[PDB]
Amino acid sequence: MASLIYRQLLTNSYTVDLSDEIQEIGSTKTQNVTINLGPFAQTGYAPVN
Amino acid sequence: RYEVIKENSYVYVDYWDDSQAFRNMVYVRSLAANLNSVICTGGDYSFA
Repeated sequence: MASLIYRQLLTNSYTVDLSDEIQEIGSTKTQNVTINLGPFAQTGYAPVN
Repeated sequence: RYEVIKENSYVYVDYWDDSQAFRNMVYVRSLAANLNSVICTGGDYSFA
């Protein structure tokens, strides 16, 4: 029981890397994400004088 | 002294109307117009 769980871990550590490597490159790479605004008009007066 | 309007003069016409739209032109962002010209010609005046 514990036998697994414990050992099971050290067995699946090699993974630590792959994942680890994501959040870096993943974040080192990344997409540009969008702002959803425009519910209403920005509208103001449009000339000084 | 007699007055004469020439190219250095201006004519102003103030205008109001009772139309529903006019009651609407209060908070205005812009106005534009396509207006005809008119010729104003003097008549005779006799000095008795």
